[PDB]
Amino acid sequence: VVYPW
Amino acid sequence: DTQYILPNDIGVSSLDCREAFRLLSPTERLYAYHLSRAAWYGGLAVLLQTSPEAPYIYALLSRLFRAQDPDQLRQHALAEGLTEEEYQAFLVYAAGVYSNMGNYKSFGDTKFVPNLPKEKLERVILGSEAAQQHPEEVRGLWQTCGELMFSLEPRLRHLGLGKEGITTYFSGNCTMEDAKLAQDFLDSQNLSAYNTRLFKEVDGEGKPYYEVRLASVLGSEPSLDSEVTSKLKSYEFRGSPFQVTRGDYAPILQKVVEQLEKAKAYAANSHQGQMLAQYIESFTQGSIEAHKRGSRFWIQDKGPIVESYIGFIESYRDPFGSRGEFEGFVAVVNKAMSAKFERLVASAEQLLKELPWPPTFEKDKFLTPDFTSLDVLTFAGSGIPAGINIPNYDDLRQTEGFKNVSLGNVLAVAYATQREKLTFLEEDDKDLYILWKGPSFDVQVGLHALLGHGSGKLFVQDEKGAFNFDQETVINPETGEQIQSWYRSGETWDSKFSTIASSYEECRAESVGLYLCLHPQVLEIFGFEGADAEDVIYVNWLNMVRAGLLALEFYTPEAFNWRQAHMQARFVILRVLLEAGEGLVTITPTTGSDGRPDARVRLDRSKIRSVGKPALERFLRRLQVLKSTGDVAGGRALYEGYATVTDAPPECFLTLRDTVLLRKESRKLIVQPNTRLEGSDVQLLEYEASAAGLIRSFSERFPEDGPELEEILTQLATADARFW
Repeated sequence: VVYPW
Repeated sequence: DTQYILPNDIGVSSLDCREAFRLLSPTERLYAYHLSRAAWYGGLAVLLQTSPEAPYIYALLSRLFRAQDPDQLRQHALAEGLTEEEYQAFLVYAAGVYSNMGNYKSFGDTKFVPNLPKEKLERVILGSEAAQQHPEEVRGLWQTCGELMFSLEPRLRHLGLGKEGITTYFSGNCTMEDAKLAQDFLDSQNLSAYNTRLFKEVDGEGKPYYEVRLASVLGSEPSLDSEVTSKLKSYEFRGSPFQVTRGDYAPILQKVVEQLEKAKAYAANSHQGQMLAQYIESFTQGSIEAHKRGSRFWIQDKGPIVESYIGFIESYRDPFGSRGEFEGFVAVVNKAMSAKFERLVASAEQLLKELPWPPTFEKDKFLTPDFTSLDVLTFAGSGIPAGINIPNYDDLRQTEGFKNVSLGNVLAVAYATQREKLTFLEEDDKDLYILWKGPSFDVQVGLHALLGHGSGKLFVQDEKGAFNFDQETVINPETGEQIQSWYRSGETWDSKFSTIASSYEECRAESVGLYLCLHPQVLEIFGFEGADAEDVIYVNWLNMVRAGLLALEFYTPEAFNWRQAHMQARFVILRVLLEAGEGLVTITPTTGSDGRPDARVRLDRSKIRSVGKPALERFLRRLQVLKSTGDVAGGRALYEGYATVTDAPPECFLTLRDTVLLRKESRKLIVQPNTRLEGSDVQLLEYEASAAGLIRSFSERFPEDGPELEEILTQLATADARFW
């Protein structure tokens, strides 16, 4: 799972 | 109109790795070098995973820039009658396609086309130096793609199932029902969908026949042996003929495993080599279990100097939500910046007890996740994230562990967005936003990954009636009764919640982020206190409410469809805060100093703790409960309630959307370096931050096999061409 900028 | 092109002036930044490279021992460098190569190779698969024409476009472009660089090709283009500005649009498109590994945007899942006339571009192409050395292939590529390169027909405008949109995870004739029937087949067979695709063929009667194809080097041919091999055969499921096969991306995965095995030689320990071993098995046999096994070792390997990962990981871009997009990355740990994050892990066990659910809904163990700050050498795929929580297999997550990464050089790359580019904020918020945004970012990233994704337990039942919780004595705080819902064997977070799964989970994670940033220990660990901490808290919230308005550009009203999962989540959190009322947040439409429609978001800081906190706590509780018990009817009703975009007052979100669209700003493109072997010594190559430099960075990406890779993508593409 990702946290985008 | 501006939605379907990239503007000539679009930002470009260069990721900075030099000092992180300098830290590496001669061996670590060769390990990283062979790992980057594997990553970059597999990254090309993302193309077949984007659009039907994407492979062709990449081959067309790479052939152009092999023969002529952007400055040499310019000379030709301008002799052909293009204006410098038209040529620039071409570069930007080329850069965008390279950047996305396709012609649809990674953030927003929308098609983009060249911003210059078609007949013009054709001139730049057919008359190019590349067209002279190989007229056959160049004219054959432009014939198979260029039409689709420019086509904006409404059904081509966004990714998706059915006739609404474009997807390569499925044959063109597939719909939502097909995907659901497939999902059910894969579950009963205990087979993961991460690495598969669904192709559907129909007879003259019109009877559907399904091929579930797994990714692997080995065809369905006479294999070695495996948990996969026993599954290659025909089945019948609920009246539908099913065939399970493999060989997808075979010649690409072959290059990958070649490089992983080279990397194995330079491995720093036994955990690294054991995971690579299992990785090779996974990509060779198409075995996802072999990936899980490899991930287990990789979790065991703690505080390496060079961190990495590869595989089919994130399910974001699968319309249905179960299928992963290939990605890989290679990074250098930063010890300094990793200090804070270890303080965070030390106190995490403590902080979990602040979350609004019982210990019965929290994982039984709480192993230590090993949070670290990395400097990305290579990130291959649709795009680069800020932070990551891996792996994505939940059984491992709660029985074994997981890792958290903050990529400090991706953060550093966006401190950007100058004051005039800050939309919908009053002058005074602009000042705070500009000051505290960066620091506010480090915090949200940490809490998000560690406490957001790393919290919560799922209630499971295996082949027997055995539960991983205590059935009789566990009380659901909402129902005041026993637990009536849980996951069975074969069931996953993604299979059950499907379409909303990736976003719903992201909403939960960012909510704990907002919730726990209020705690003073969390903030002091990042080094803030007093009249600093309260400013970063504020901006974190101001940032969230603002992003929930900007989120509107990613909604498609006609289809009632969200195109980006992080943006949908942020809109939901915005709505939960609005619904709380009491003056916490207001959206006031206004007029811009430029005369056009504008708006202002206002956040009242004195009410964050008195109003906001209670609202989020209530929300979080409902989220976890429905996730743990895996209650889909409830889970969907809750989430699609808040995710509904309407014109209801005072907000009028549909109308607002138009102002958002008008004021939108296009996301910057990032350039990555190349590692070259001189022989024993390896070196790092850097590029200008512009469309041209990003093109060159790809031009020099594959010096050995570039022409072969192209033809490989080309043939992989025409083989399956009958499906779209």
